[PDB]
Amino acid sequence: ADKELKFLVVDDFSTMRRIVRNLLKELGFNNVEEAEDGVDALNKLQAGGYGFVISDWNMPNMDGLELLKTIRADGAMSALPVLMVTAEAKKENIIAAAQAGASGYVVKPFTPATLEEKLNKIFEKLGM
Ligand SMILES: [Mg+2]
Repeated sequence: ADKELKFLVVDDFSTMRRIVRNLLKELGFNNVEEAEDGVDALNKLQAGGYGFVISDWNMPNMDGLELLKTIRADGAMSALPVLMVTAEAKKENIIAAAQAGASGYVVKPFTPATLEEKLNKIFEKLGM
């Protein structure tokens, strides 16, 4: 994928945002911004230019599933890739995420190799 691809990393835990941003740096993606919940995320996305979202599942104000649904219903962002991150895999959340249009779902903490693999599989099915 274009290494200038602009990511938005969404998590209420500033520490995890830092970690994910650094994992992306380790993969050659330097163009990354952060958001602290689903509402903040939408405010940042409105500026345009974003090509990928990585979002935590449980957040106050607007959670990850609601963010995903809002993204998917939007004209401009309808096809914006969204990778959902969760502290623990729950079969019901996986289904809900998939049927709501999630591009993928990963359990944290994850290694750089795992993130790379998730992103690459998403890039490959979307032709990025
Ligand atoms: Mg959280």
